[PDB]
Amino acid sequence: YGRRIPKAEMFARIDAVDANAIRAVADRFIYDQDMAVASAGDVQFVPDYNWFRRRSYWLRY
Amino acid sequence: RQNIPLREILYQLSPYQQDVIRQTFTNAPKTFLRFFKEKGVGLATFGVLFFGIKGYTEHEMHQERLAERY
Repeated sequence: YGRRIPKAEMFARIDAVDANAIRAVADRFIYDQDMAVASAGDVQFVPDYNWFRRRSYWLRY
Repeated sequence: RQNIPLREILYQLSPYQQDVIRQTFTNAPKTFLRFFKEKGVGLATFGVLFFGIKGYTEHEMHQERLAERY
C-alpha cells in the first residue's frame, strides 16, 4: 500500500460494507464470468469447463 | 460409473477465448480431399457395380425389345 493503514481506517472501511455492496461486488466479479478450474488426483468424475461455465448464471431470473 | 486407471494432464480453454467458425474456410479443401482419399475405393466400387450392372440390364432390355420388333 505504500503506507501503514491505521486500525481505525480499516475498521471504518469494514464497517461501511452492507448487503448492497456485497451484492454489487459479487455481481461485478462472479456473475456470468469465466473462471479457472484446477484439479488433482482421482479427478475422472470432475465436470469439464462447460459444466462449470454454465453455472455462473441463472436462467430462472 | 466405472473406474479407469489413467495418468494424464488435460488442458481445456474457454469457448469465449477462441474463434468459432474461421478455420472451416481454411480446412475445407483438405477435409474434402481427405474424405475422398479415405473413402475413395468403396464409393468407386459401389458406383462401378451399380451403374455397370444397370447399364448392362438396360442395354439387354433394349435389345430384347428390338428382337420382337416388327
